[PDB]
Amino acid sequence: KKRPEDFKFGKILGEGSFSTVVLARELATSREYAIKILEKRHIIKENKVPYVTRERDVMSRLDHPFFVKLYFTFQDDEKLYFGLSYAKNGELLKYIRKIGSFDETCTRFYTAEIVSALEYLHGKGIIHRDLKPENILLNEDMHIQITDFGTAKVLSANSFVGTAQYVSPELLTEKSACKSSDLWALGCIIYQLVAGLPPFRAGNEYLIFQKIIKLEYDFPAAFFPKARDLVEKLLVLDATKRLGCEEMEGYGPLKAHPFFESVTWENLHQQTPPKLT
Ligand SMILES: O=C(N[C@@H](COc1ccc2[nH]c(=O)[nH]c2c1)c1ccccc1)c1cccn(Cc2ccc(F)c(F)c2)c1=O
Repeated sequence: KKRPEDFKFGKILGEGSFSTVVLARELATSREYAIKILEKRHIIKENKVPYVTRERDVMSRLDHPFFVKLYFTFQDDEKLYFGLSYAKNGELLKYIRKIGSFDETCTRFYTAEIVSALEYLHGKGIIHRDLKPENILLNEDMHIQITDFGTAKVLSANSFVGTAQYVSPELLTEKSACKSSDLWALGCIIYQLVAGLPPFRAGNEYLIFQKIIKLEYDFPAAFFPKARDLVEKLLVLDATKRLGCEEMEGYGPLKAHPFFESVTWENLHQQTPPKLT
């Protein structure tokens, strides 16, 4: 049974959807956690506060090596506290910024872990809706840990959530999001690992939505050819035609794409990740 003073609170790690996430070390153990802090004053009708407003949440307990996990809960007079996994190596976006772009072996390995993670998440009937490199964290061992910041939803129009660069055309034009929306976001992320920047770029968010809906993007000359082929099979306007979706026979043909030829799917979490250089 813990409380605020078993901990030293340190740097802010993230924010959003009514809460702050703070690095904290447990004094007895020296162990480090990311503590989501939520002010009780925020818990009202006009607000959708994540994880608290939900009758049923099966996300709270999500427990898989490629996702952030919940370790403990406690409260004080004004706030609630949720002890989450701390991903010591920060955001994948930070490595894309540091090294400019990833080589093919690193793109293949990290893309396969995101695919693996998605397969699991979608098999649990959950969709993320805001998948992007800022939400793909790296633990101390350099494996991914995906985080939700309030957009993930159990499948039982849809809320206008997400980040403009990664949002699907079906969310924009049909108000709908499905498993296949996170597969569109996976195509933007693969592009961004290879090219160094995401594929839909424009002067403002409205202009970026216009490029998404028209499929206006291009590949640099050096983009790895099998990766270009995979991205072309994910960035398809018709959501029922993306590789990986149920109507395309599911995750088997996505994992069987030539870009993943030397991948061993079964044990990615037990493989030593390639050095990022
Ligand atoms: O509470 C969970 N996530 C937090 C964010 O947690 C963070 C944020 C940054 C950090 N940096 C770091 O090192 N550790 C950090 C932890 C949240 C905040 C605000 C609203 C909603 C959620 C949270 C609680 C339980 C499980 N998961 C993982 C998850 C659930 C559903 C999904 F679809 C999914 F893809 C993943 C959480 O993200």
